[PDB]
Amino acid sequence: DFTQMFYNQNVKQFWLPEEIALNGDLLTWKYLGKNEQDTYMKVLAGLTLLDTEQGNTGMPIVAEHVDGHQRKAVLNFMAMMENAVHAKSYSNIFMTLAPTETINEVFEWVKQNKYLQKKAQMIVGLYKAIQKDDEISLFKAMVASVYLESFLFYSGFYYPLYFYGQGKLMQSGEIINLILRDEAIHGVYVGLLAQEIYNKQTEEKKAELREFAIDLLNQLYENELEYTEDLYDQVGLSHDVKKFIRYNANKALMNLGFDPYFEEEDINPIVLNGLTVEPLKDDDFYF
Amino acid sequence: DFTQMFYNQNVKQFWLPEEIALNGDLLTWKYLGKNEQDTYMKVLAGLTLLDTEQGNTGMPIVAEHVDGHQRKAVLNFMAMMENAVHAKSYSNIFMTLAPTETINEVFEWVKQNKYLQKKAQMIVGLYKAIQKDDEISLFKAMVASVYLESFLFYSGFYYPLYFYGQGKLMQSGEIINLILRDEAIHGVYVGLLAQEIYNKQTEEKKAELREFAIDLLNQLYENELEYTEDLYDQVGLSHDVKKFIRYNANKALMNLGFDPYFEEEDINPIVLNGLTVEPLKDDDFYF
Amino acid sequence: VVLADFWAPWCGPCKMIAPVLEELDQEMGDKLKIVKIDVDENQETAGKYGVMSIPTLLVLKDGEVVETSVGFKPKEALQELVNKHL
Amino acid sequence: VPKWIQLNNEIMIQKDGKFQFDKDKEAVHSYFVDYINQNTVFFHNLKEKLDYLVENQYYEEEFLSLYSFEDIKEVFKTAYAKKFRFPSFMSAFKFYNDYALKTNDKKKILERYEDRISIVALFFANGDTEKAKEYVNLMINQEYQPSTPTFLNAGRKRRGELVSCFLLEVNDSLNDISRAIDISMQLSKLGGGVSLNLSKLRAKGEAIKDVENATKGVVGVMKLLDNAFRYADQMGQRQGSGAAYLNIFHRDINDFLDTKKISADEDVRVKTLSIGVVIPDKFVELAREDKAAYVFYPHTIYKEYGQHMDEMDMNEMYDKFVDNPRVKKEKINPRKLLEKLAMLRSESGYPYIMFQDNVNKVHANNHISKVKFSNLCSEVLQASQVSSYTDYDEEDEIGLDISCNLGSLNILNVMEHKSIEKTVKLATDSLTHVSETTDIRNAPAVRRANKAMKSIGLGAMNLHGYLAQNGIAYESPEARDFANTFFMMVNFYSIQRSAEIAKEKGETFDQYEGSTYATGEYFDKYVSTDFSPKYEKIANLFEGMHIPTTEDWKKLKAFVAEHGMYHSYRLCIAPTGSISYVQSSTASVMPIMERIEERTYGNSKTYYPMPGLASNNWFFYKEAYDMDMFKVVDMIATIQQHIDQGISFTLFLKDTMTTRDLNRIDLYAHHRGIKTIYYARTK
Amino acid sequence: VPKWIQLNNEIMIQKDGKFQFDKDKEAVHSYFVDYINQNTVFFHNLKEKLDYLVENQYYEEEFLSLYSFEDIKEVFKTAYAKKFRFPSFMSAFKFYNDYALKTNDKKKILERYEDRISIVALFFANGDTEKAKEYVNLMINQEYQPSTPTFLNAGRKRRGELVSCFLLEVNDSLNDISRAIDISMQLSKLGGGVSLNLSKLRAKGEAIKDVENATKGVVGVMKLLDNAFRYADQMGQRQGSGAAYLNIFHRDINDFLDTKKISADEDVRVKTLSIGVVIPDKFVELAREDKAAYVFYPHTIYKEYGQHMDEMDMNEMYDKFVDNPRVKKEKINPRKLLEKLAMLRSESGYPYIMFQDNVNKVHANNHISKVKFSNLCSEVLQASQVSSYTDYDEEDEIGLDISCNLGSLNILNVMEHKSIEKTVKLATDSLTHVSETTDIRNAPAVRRANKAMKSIGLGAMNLHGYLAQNGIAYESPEARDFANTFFMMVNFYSIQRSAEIAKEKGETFDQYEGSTYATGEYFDKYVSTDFSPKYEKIANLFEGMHIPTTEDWKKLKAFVAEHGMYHSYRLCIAPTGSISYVQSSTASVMPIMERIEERTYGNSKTYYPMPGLASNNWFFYKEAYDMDMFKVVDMIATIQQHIDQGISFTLFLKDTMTTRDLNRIDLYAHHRGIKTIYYARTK
Ligand SMILES: [Mg+2]
Ligand SMILES: [Mg+2]
Ligand SMILES: [Mn+2]
Ligand SMILES: [Mn+2]
Ligand SMILES: [Mn+2]
Ligand SMILES: [Mn+2]
Repeated sequence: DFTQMFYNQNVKQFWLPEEIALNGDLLTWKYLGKNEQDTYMKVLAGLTLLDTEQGNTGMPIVAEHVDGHQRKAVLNFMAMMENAVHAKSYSNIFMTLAPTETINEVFEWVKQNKYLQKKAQMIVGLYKAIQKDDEISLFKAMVASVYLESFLFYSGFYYPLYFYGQGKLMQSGEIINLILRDEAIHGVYVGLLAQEIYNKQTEEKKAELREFAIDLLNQLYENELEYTEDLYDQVGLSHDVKKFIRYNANKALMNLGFDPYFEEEDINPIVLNGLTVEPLKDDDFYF
Repeated sequence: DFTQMFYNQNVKQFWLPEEIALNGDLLTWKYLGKNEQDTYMKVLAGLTLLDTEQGNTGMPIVAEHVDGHQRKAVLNFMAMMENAVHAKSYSNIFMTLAPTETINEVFEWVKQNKYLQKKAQMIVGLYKAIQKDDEISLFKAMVASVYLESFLFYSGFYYPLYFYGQGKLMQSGEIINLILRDEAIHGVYVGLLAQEIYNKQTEEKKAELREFAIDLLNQLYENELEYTEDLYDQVGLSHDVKKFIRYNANKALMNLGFDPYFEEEDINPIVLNGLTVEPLKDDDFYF
Repeated sequence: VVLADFWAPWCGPCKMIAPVLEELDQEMGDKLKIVKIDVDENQETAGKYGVMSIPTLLVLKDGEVVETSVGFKPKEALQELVNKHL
Repeated sequence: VPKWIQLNNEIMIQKDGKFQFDKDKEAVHSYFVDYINQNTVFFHNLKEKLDYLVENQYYEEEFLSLYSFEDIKEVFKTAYAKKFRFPSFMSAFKFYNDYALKTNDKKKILERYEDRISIVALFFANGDTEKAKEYVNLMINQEYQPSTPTFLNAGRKRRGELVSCFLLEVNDSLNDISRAIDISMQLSKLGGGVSLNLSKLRAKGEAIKDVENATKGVVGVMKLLDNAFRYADQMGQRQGSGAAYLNIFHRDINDFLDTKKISADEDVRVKTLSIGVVIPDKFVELAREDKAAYVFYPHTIYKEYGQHMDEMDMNEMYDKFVDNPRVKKEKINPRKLLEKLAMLRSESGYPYIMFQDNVNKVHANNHISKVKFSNLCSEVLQASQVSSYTDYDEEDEIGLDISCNLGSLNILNVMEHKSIEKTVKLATDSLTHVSETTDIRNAPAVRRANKAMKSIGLGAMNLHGYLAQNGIAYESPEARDFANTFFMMVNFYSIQRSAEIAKEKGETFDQYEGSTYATGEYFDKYVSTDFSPKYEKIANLFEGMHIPTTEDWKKLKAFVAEHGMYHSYRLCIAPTGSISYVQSSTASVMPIMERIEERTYGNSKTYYPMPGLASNNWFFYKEAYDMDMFKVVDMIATIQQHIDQGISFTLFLKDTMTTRDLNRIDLYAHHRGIKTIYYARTK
Repeated sequence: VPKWIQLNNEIMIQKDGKFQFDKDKEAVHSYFVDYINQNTVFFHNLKEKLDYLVENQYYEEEFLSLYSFEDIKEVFKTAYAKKFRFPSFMSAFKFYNDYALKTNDKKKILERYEDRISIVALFFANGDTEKAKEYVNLMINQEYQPSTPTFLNAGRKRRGELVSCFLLEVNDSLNDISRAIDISMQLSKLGGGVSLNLSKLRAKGEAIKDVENATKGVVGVMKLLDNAFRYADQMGQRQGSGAAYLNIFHRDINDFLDTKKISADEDVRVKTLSIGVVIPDKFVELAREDKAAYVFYPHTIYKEYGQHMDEMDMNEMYDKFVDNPRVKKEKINPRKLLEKLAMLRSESGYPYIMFQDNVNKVHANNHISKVKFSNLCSEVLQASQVSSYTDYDEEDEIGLDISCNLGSLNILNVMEHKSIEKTVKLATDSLTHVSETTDIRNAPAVRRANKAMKSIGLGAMNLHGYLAQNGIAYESPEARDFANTFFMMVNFYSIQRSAEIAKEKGETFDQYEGSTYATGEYFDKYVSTDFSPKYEKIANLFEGMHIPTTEDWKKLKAFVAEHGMYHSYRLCIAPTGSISYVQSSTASVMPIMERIEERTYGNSKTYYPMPGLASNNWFFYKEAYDMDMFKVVDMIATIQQHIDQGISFTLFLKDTMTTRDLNRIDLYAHHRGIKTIYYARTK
């Protein structure tokens, strides 16, 4: 009942980072403190890693196991967006704002950062555990994918949105909003596929799947807290970002057909502001 | 040396089925004989069936085994074009020209056809034989992929190009020309990835891979001749189609860095109308 | 019996054959003479023997060319080539 | 497949392990008998042929009118008295495909080789029957080859110009830029290659009449000139080839170089504009010492000093520019820029490296102007003055723009005939005639410099062919000794003929008195150093020929002082890549790229063995890529010391060598006195 | 956000269901008090300000030297005596961001509105104090608005040209094309847009000196012109804008249109070159009967008949061309070409459609030349003669090239003051002064035609604003009646002022005697038809103003016959763009695109309601896209019959309306007498 409308929405949202000129951010970037620039680079690098694996591994593997040519076409399109559009856009931003050495250093930093490695290990592990014709392993990977789309990106998205909302780094911010617009529909779509599998189960099996989903969310959440503190303490925003990731965790759960898990909190209003060829006939020549 | 350049060329060639209005083809379709309509339907179904294998297996399997983030992104983009753009385009052409019952029957016929099946299963067999961390099996699959993209499609493309060059079925011919233009670049790109593997091999292993490629080409070519007579004798075109197959076989070989196999021939004019930085270390300024 | 090697300093395959000829001289140098001629400095001899690529190995017996081998050859293949004429 | 091509295809079919080089003569015989004679229209007599060609707008009636018909008939007879036979199939194929006159439908051949030669000789002589027969003997013996424009268009009505190349000085104004575009299109319409000096153009981000940061730099002018050459591309017969030259101390040097990058966007990328870089000795000094260098904004220098940046001495004015707060500049790394040059040459063959101080240290006409740039082939190094094109209805200050009339000596045929003196003098006379008869109404500066400078280009070719056919390795010291002696004799006889022409006409080139020829500074190394061969093998080649000694050079110096010099420039070695086939000669003084060239003309491959290639001289015909580029630099520097203009020096590199090897070759060329470097060919 | 911008954003904040339109005046007050009054340089007296501006090269000294300081002070007092207040924030923002003079560092503001107006008036008067005060009253009442070049650059040293347009005739030669490129760049550096007629250029595949298939067509010339305009980008502050016009019967018309296709490759596509298509009545006739049409090669026609294709009446010579075997052509489908035009305008808004016979049916100066092409804004329609630019040191044959001396009447303020006559006459005098003081040295034909034809353009703006603020719908017949009366009055007084200037100077425009003004044929419909309002409501709008009658037109015709006419052309309705904000007016005579304009400036979103918009006249301010395009065509044709030149007529199309609807609008415009169609704006 939904794939065709998602197909149409995905293809009509098609974009390339080159459509957005980035030289306009040069001055507002120059004006940020060293702490702010550091957090910003690292945040986008963490996002780049997530999209790299979502494009290389997550979306293609889910596409392989989901039945139906139209469902596969949507998932293939989403995969392309992840690595050919999203992951690449971050390099466009980096190449504009930062010198090569700072770019090299931040990519080295992703490789050695323990929270980023842990979250990649956990998510990619679940993708690679999918067994052919085994719907339960597929469900588990789809939960992981929804958590990546609708929860994990958001510790990263906070900062570009926070600047966009203050009228700073608005070209980079425009790119990020386009990425976010895509991930929102990706999270909903994968969520609907996960619910299909969940709804086939006995009540006993469903109870176990909810346990899996909640245990996984909590494990990812605890790691994301440490990641958030590590990045944002130097810019004074860790508590604010934490509220934002909890907000988005609830959206991820909802995409999976589950009740919200965290209590509602006031999000920084700055971040909220950051969001024919008809031929002629003989009678057209006389009036 | 080449992936970013191909990335650029691929994304700038992006297109969607909806861009070409198909209904005006009915004004020339109605004037074709039964044999012409039959051949066109059968050719179209042949292309559709082969392209589906490439979208579901060929491109995604190569993307899976190739190392490199940028290569995986380009390959993902190509897989997207197969599944999201090409497949929808072929379906659109069919739905415009034939009623539902006729489409189902043509696909039943072509699905049972000996020459279409022989080539489809030969290609798919090589994709299924790729082994993790074995570059020889990957190379063999890449050869199969290049043969599909740059050679096997062309016994089929001949007919739409033949009409397109005569002013018949111009809307569907425009679509086919866009598809063909994508397959050409797909073949060249996968060809470069195959040459990379080939160049890493010993001289004895190279000679062995050359023998594999020529042997495979021979098997496919002999089946193409039979496929060609089966479809085109009823419309009197087989002689010219055979010249077009050999010409495209030579292009496929050149994509794989090999010499042409067949002597140069002229092509039907109607179809033609349709178609190491080392830093200066001082002591180098003194001699 | 003489193995004459027509070579040049810029020829990559000619650099690969050099150690093979040194091993061959150690094993067979009592029955085989090995002669090297640089075709960059000695064009008249290269022209006289029609040598029109490098490395070109000529087996000579008592001044006459009895066998000709073009391109790189491993030691065992050079031993087989020379042993026919010993 | 044609019979001649199939017989030519038998060259590589080796029988008995040897190439069938004798099949090329069979190939040319088959070519003639089966295509050329059959497709050549024949007339009952020469009178009918000349009447038909004049009446059908094939020949100019003016140049044939100075001779009575008996004189023209006897010139043709002495052209056919040689009974010239092409030695290779490719020679005849190239001639009858590129230069032989054909009918308006391009279906029948109107001109033989002996008719093209006769017509060109009659054009050269200009009313002299004996001189026409001398030119006929010169060309039918293939001792001297007029440039492709001259050979193809002499005496023809459907012709462009006889000048092979033009060099334009572009001044720093919109009027001058628009006029430069106009002149570039006009001269490309004439068929000649155009080289433009963009070093006077002010840098990107400069001020236009108190409006600061308004200029697009020289790159906008490159885009304009590129589209001008694309538009005036000789209708598609051959794509319009233009050249842009910029000093390495221009601020836009990186933007100028980025035009040839593959990664460069289409908004900054040029496609028909060859790029050349002018490197003063100051840049090499800065790169050697690793000091950070500065590229300057030309308009700031013009405002501060009143002279353009390329008009001043870089070695003297660099420190003054750097210490001048009013001269805007940006800091660059000269070694990084050299590495960028090397990588650009490796990836695309551009830019043309021109060592300005290597040109001007031995430049005879530095009083007129320093040589600020070269031609499209990086071999025409002449003094030029920029033209100040003013507004409409305002008189323009016309300067000197270089026009180069080219001609090539076949070293093999010149040496085998023992006729260095006569060939050089006749070639000088022919080039003087070409310069005189050439007028260009749409280029005031080119026309003015042609009338005043009277500069000609007498090149040479088949150096490697002559050396290999004489058992001399191109890299051997004997080859350099022969080049030294031969080109010293060529320079001696060119200077002697120029002085004789100045005596006969009573006039020298404009501003001759300030040149080193008048002061005698040009002949210092000739009256001090003896250039006779040091090897007995080389000296035996010049047997029967009078090698100019020190006393002869002193006599020539006195003669030049007394009578002057008619030509400002006489010798320049062009690549001559097209006419080399017809003359059965290796291109330029460059070493051969391939022993047997593989060429595809149609659906058939046509192999061309090198002139005189055989089994006995196979390894003397060493391919240029396998040769040490330092030895080739040594050879060219030996030749260059006897050439007043430049030499089209192409660098033949292997894929194994890096950008550091290319930089080492460039710096060795600069150190050895090489004036210009043409191309970096990679195998 | 700034206080004024924040107050401006309260326009869209709706309270009680109504827009807060009164917040806009608060926005002007906040803008001035917080930004302008703080950042305007204030001097102790006008003398110090004038000395500072002339000394610092902000003003020219020559025009201020014609007045004593007492006269200048009185003029400035007259400007400030009005106490002009901007009624919308966007008006002040536009003036003080674009047209107000700023310091060289752009930090401060040197000119107020009353200062720029005073300087422009002092420039216009040329030494006359009373005339300067009259101009000050005219402009501070906002009755007349000098064009953007004239208003911006009048009396300023750092300027371009006061001329808005340049219409260049390009002859069929390489010299003429090179001169076209040169003149295009030299006029783009002056600021004005340049339009070129390319119909004389021979098509692709034509012969260049008897060699066939040599030309690359007009597309190569468009490439050259596009890169020339890109190079002359006026610092990049305003990109170089240029137009190219081609007759629809030109062979290259399909390739001419193919360059505006989005799918067109970069090897054919032009970006900075707007394109226009000139459609004679013959093409419309051929399309109407659905008979095969022919596009002709211009050079074959020139060879056969000795005249250019666009100098011959195609309605008469089309059959002669078709039955002429020596004229080359290819069959085309005129209806397919019309559909191609419609889809090209739907996709990109190009080309401009010029109905040549509609222009020339009522063209007064057909004896001088027929109107072959229009300007970049597709509203100037003047006689032009091609210039034969010959080779260097040869005298060139200079023709006539058109230039814009533009000025706009504010219909609202003109009719509120009941001063149609005074405003039209003063505007005509100012435009005459602008034309006389224009002396362009690098464009010979432009200068010659400016001196000879003395053509000016007097447009009108705020038509829709006046109609909506007076309770008249734009499509209503009362609006057309008002436009008829108003523009007949404007034409009457423009002709009267031109005749008065001719009488007072003793000279007319060149070749006036052959014009329909001298023969009296122009005044036929004016002495035979009464243009007084037919509606009582409309007639009340003109109360207190003497509407010219048939007898008054007869007296004017007699006066013109006796005394002549100074201007060849007087009236042309420009689009009136960014300067329409400053005058608080709707753009041109076009209907408003949107009731409230949503504009982005920096990081702020600014809203501009059209002037006089409120609750009572909300539905009178109907959006242009909502209007019936046929009734807009009726309105423009009613205006067009009183404008001797054209009108910049932009088509406002809905997304749902197909190419057949656009073609119907185009054919109805052709049928109703519309001369030019500017743009196809699709919503
Ligand atoms: Mg100047
Ligand atoms: Mg002409
Ligand atoms: Mn993503
Ligand atoms: Mn996603
Ligand atoms: Mn496909
Ligand atoms: Mn494909």
